[PDB]
Amino acid sequence: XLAXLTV
Amino acid sequence: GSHSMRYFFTSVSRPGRGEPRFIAVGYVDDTQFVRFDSDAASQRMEPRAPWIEQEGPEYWDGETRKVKAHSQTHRVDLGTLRGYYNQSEAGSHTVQRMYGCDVGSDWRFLRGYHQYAYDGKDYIALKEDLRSWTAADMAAQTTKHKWEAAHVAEQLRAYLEGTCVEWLRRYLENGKETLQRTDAPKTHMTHHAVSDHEATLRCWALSFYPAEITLTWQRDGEDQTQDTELVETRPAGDGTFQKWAAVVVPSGQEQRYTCHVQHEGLPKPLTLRWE
Amino acid sequence: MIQRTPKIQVYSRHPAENGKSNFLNCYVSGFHPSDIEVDLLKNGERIEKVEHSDLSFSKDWSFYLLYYTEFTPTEKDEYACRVNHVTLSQPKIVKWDRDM
Repeated sequence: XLAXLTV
Repeated sequence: GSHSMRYFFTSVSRPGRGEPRFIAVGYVDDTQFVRFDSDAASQRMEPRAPWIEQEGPEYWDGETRKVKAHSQTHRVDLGTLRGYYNQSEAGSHTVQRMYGCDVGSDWRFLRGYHQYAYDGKDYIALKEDLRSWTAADMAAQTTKHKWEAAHVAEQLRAYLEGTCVEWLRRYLENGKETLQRTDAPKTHMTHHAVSDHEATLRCWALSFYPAEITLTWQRDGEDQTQDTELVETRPAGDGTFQKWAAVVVPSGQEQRYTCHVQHEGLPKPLTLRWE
Repeated sequence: MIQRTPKIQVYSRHPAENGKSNFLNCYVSGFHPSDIEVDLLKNGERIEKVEHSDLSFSKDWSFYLLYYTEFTPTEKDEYACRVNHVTLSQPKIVKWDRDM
């Protein structure tokens, strides 16, 4: 319902 | 009419007082439906709307799994951001993330969005094409290079155009009573003397849904925007919203002043008068 | 660091009527950072059984919270919301005004 990331 | 699903994530570092505080909430339009708080005992994604309660244990297990994965991601982000900005271990800092999708009247995909902030300011955002990035400063450029090399936009686009819209339509169906409703504002104006020469005129809108509304004052048909005190639209707590707008006028001039209310629940915009 | 001042509103859910149960709300919005202290007061004293919404934020990134409790308005009882935040040089009290 939420999304598979880090900056 | 039209609809949106949005997830909001806030992570706050707490240096030398353990790990960062993480809070996630999900909304359909202006109705909250889930929450997660990293300080709470349950360690579970939790229901916050009656129509999400029917979701079975696979939803609750998987949404908790995913939200914890988002929380870990932000824990890493906080350390990386402090490195990018040459910040000390000392101070508390805030990362915020928002993503989600909009659909039209016919429930087809309108647009997607995926945005980050650091310490209250735009950091990096997915553009409207879902293929490119707006980086707000030089540090967010470093993130852009990394996210481009890793094809992050392609993974987001597939979610926002697919899964996001799929779950939104499902919610709009299961919670139709709550979500596909419009409560028109109940409107009135109040008048109170502030002295023997001036009066406050306050235009009220109550019990409305969705939260989007416009309230304006006119004097002889002219907008009074710089003289209007307009409060932030606020929750009643029952699923509806409230807002007011006020002007202070000379006693005797009340009849020049009209309040104007626009809301999707109104069959026509209202004009309220003192005569 | 960006800091934004909380805009504080104190109000009842329904039009207040002495003797009729209602809900007392203190909505704080437009603030940054998220650390904030919000108490509802009854004749100057902190009300104990106060709930709040989950931390959320607006398009401009500023945070918002609703604090609330069930109450029954009377003639003599004075209600208020007390907020402290990094932007306020001391706690700010906003009194409940039912005649707005």
